[PDB]
Amino acid sequence: KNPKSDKFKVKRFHHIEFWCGDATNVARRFSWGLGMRFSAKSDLSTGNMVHASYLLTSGDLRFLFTAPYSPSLSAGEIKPTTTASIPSFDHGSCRSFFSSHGLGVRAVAIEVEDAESAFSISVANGAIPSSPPIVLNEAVTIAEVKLYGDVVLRYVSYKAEFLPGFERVEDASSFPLDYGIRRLDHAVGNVPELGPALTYVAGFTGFHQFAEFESGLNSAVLASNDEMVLLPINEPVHGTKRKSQIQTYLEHNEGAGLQHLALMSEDIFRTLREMRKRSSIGGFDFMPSPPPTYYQNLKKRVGDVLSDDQIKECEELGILVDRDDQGTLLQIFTKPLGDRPTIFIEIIQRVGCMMYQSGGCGGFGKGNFSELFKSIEEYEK
Amino acid sequence: KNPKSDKFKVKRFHHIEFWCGDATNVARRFSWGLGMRFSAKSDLSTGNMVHASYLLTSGDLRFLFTAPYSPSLSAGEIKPTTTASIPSFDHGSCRSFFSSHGLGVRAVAIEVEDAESAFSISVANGAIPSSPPIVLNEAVTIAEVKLYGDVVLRYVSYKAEFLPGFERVEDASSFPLDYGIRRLDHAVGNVPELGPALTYVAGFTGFHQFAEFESGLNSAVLASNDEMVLLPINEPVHGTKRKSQIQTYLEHNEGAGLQHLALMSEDIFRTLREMRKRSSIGGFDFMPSPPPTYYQNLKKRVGDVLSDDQIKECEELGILVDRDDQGTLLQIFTKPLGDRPTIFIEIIQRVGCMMYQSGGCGGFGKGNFSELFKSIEEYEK
Ligand SMILES: O=C1CCCC(O)=C1C(=O)c1ccc2c(c1)N(Cc1ccc(C(F)(F)F)cc1)C(=O)CS2
Ligand SMILES: O=C1CCCC(O)=C1C(=O)c1ccc2c(c1)N(Cc1ccc(C(F)(F)F)cc1)C(=O)CS2
Ligand SMILES: [Co+2]
Ligand SMILES: [Co+2]
Repeated sequence: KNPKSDKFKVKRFHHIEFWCGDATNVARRFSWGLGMRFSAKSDLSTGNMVHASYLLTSGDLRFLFTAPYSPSLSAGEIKPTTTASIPSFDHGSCRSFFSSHGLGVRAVAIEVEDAESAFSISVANGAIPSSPPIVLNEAVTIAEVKLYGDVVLRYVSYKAEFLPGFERVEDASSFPLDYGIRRLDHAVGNVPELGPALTYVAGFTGFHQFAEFESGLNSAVLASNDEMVLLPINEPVHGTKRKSQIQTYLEHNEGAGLQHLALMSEDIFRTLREMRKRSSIGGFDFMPSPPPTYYQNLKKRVGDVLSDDQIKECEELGILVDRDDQGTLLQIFTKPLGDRPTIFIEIIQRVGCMMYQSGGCGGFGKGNFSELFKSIEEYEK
Repeated sequence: KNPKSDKFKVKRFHHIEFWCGDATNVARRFSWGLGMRFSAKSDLSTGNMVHASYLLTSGDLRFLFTAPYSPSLSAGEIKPTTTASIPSFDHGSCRSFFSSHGLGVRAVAIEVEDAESAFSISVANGAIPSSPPIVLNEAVTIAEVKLYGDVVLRYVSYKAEFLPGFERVEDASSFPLDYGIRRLDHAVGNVPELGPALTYVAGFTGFHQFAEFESGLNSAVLASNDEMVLLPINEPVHGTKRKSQIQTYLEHNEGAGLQHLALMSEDIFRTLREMRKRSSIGGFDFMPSPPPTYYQNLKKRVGDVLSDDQIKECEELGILVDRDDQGTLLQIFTKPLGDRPTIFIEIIQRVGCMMYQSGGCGGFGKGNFSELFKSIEEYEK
């Protein structure tokens, strides 16, 4: 059931912004590890005396990396005279965020029809304001409300190239890397209490709960009208045999925040081949692969969707598979992206639900909790 | 002239430590960009609840990258019960350093015969103490005095594997990258006033001034007894036509600090081939190359040291060449390593002064100031 209750018109995920101590090194690491090209910049070379911001793209996926300069460079500015290209940026907020949480997502940005309206309607319906609507070069409007922890939900709307004040990156510095990643599928938050977090976010967005089908979590998913914006939220379950890794997240992150970004690939086999080639030469590492019993058990579960060779290809790459009532999911998870056991990345490709593919086809992999345990005990043998 | 006036026995450069906001991403970027292997770690997985520290090595060159965890992880510890492997580390100092300066060098570490003696003699001769001598596992002693700005000169001495509490990195995570870099040749600081900085450092070390042979700087070089530890220092020259980039450094860095690290290569052609292949895929960028007139003029200057093809190879890679009375220098410079126009890297190889090669053979390239200007005006033509 989908009541289509959005309180304002939402389009798609637009970008994800990381707050960094040094944007250059994080962006260069992520570019090589994920196959994303350098697409836009706003920094000293474009007249921005406030923050360094670098944009990576792969298909429609947009990762923004931002770090503050010395405040002394902009000490004479006021907001009316700012050289910052992102008017919501604040040196103190950024330093406090990074000192508190380490490297992580500050903003989950969605494109909307009218960011000013989205902001006003959100706040009228309980959203905590974070940055008011600001019109950039009479062309783009940006606004921000609190999502959870120190993560903001950012609204961007365009009258008609990322943001005014950003410059497209010279061809020489823009190597055309591409490992097949094409868009953000979903963005997941960890909170201490799922109930109040859901009530808050669904309260100000009108997002509805997305249909689903001992491991230390309870989760639910909020979705926009066409279910293309997907915001799962997890809470820890206490007193379990193994300590909840949602709780470990909350401790190491100093509270609620973004747990993982799931990136859709148009060819998850190619994406994982390319990412795994680079794991130990600057890229990303992956979680340990499931035992062979897991891939033996895939025959019974998805033998009508994947051939033997395609299943063997999943085994070679450590890819997980899940299925719900409408579709099939291929997924795999990275180790944490930085020093802390907090944020990680999921790579996903979905099979089925063709009408374009409908959002969330195959679910989010909750069936793999039981299938992994069963596989581990069976391989124990 | 070399008076050999060291006040304590100094051996070689031992390591350089960067203070980071996220050590993982900087280390992975540097590893790929410079061809350095992951060699040791001290972090949550080794029982360190205080800081994440990752060691990269190439030959004898050792780069350490360190970032603080949440203080809450170690809030019950005191110094007698610390789980930090580097006892001089302090969360507040590290966060303050990185917020003030951005990514940069905190420690220039030299191996000495007796770090406790080196510390005591240094302080008795004017050194400002930063961290007292601490004996680690009855095997290594570490001590720190202020060098310039917030950079410390770190003394390490071994009774007899980086530091106790560090673990060697698993083979799978340790890809054997190598682009030919073999050791730290020299480490250069920028200060507002060269005179007082030289008097201070030479005062507490006994290091002597190293023999040399409009551009915005005055510089001098301090050297140990065998001139293998080399510490140049620059000050800005004001009122020049082009603003001194020493002064730009001081402004963007919020004061004095480490300007560049010069890394000796055993094959600078191979090093530059490998680094330039990776510039736009996560590695380091290089300064713009000199005009062809510069390489035409190399015939007269070093035609007795390099063949035509070797000179042409220099031109293909943008390598600079200088010569003093004893030897010849090949050098090239990266663009800044991070967001701020502050720290950069030099790659160097020296030709001559064979007895082993004596330290500083060929100088530091000061002749390239005039040779570059002349080349630029001649190519203007
Ligand atoms: O989990 C949820 C809730 C719903 C919205 C969401 O998108 C997801 C996932 O993406 C997801 C689903 C199933 C699995 C999985 C991730 N993971 C990674 C992993 C390890 C550990 C823990 C934790 F310790 F926190 F419980 C959670 C996740 C696997 O390794 C195979 S099972
Ligand atoms: O400079 C010094 C002093 C002595 C100890 C030292 O090791 C060095 C060098 O390594 C060195 C020497 C000559 C050159 C050079 C670097 N560089 C980079 C560069 C650009 C700009 C400015 C500045 F703007 F600050 F003046 C300084 C340096 C070149 O590009 C070719 S000339
Ligand atoms: Co997921
Ligand atoms: Co130099």
